[PDB]
Amino acid sequence: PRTVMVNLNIHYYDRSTSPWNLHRNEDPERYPSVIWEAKCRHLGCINADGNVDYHMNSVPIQQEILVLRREPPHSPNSFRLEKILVSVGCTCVTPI
Amino acid sequence: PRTVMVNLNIYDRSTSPWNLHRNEDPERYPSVIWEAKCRHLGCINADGNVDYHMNSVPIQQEILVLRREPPHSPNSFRLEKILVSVGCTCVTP
Ligand SMILES: C[C@H]1NC(=O)[C@H](Cc2ccc(NC(=O)[C@@H](NC(=O)Cc3ccccc3)C3CCCCC3)cc2)NC(=O)CC2(CCCC2)CC(=O)N[C@H](C(=O)O)CCCCNC1=O
Repeated sequence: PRTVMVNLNIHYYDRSTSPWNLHRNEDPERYPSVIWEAKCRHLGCINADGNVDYHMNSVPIQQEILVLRREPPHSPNSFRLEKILVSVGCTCVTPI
Repeated sequence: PRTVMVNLNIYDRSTSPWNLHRNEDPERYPSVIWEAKCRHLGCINADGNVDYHMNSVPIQQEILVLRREPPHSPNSFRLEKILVSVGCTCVTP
């Protein structure tokens, strides 16, 4: 394995045609504990007229992203990096 | 001040489409970060052309990153916080 020391002390989108809100997920077995991800606010995208148009799709932009899982489980001071997927926002796409 | 141990062993149809810019810092983990850059200023018509009645804007986000301490160090870092462009959405002015 590849062990390193890390020190833990450290160093508007409403206009969108595919707007979104944030939802909460807590896991006290990883850092950061509490993660907010984007859930699209509608299924279609917004018109110049201001109506939802279901011939277009709001879809979540899914990013790959690293976190620390306690290893062993329930450890204050030792971890691995795990790779997870997280919604950072939504964009409007042309369907199939 | 508090030190821990870490094992390092782990679309294109958008009206506001984006690209990939590469960002590489030898003093960083990870050293390779792929940022987003919007391809256009405006967004894509039903006609498949670009009109400037809407705007393409990046989605900025704060992330944590490993900065070598001391510098040039193979096995010792501290957390550092940066902005990164992580996608592009179409927005109304
Ligand atoms: C929007 C919402 N915030 C969230 O939910 C998101 C969730 C998030 C989770 C994980 C990450 N991953 C990383 O950064 C990791 N990097 C990478 O993968 C590197 C990378 C980059 C690009 C491409 C590939 C890979 C690092 C890797 C090393 C281990 C640590 C994590 C990012 C975001 N961000 C927060 O919580 C804020 C942060 C995390 C970013 C800096 C500060 C934690 C904090 O100090 N949060 C503050 C706190 O604790 O008080 C503020 C909390 C309230 C605000 N929260 C909110 O409103």
